[PDB]
Order: sequence, then structure tokens, then C-alpha cells
Amino acid sequence: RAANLWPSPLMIKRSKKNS
Amino acid sequence: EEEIREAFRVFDKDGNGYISAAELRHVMTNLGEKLTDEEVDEMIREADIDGDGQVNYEEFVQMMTAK
Ligand SMILES: [Ca+2]
Ligand SMILES: [Ca+2]
Repeated sequence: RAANLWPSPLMIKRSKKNS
Repeated sequence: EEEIREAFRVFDKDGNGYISAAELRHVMTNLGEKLTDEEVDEMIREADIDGDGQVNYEEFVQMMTAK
């Protein structure tokens, strides 16, 4: 059950925005 | 929801408007937690509702933004 890993790079996108 | 929309473009490297298993691999592997092909497939298996094996725009939206 890696579903949460989908939002993982998604969250990274938001993190990349901050970066 | 902007990051979600743009994410699809970042995930899609071939430029077909679809997140293939091979494409999701590169995405989720660079993320850090590199799982097996089965787990990567599992990801899209639970991220697929239209029954196609891949995650389209609508599926991506509904799976990420679940109410
Ligand atoms: Ca693609
Ligand atoms: Ca699908």
C-alpha cells in the first residue's frame, strides 16, 4: 500500500516550490 | 491544486498526458523510497479507477484529493 507515496512526490512539488 | 496539475507534467516525461508505470518509476524512485516494480504497479493499481492501468487527469485528481 504505497498510495501515500503518490502524494509523496506531490508534496515534494510543493517543497520544490518553497525551494 | 496548482502543484497537482503541474505535477502531472513533471511526472510525464514522454509528453503524452499519461503517467505510465515506467514514468512513475523515475518519479517515485528519485523521491527517495525506491520500491519494487510490483509496489510501483500496486501504486497505480490503487490509483486507477477507470480500469486502464494508468493514472489520467481525473483519476489523479480524485485519488489525490479524496473527499
Ligand atoms: Ca508519459
Ligand atoms: Ca486509469
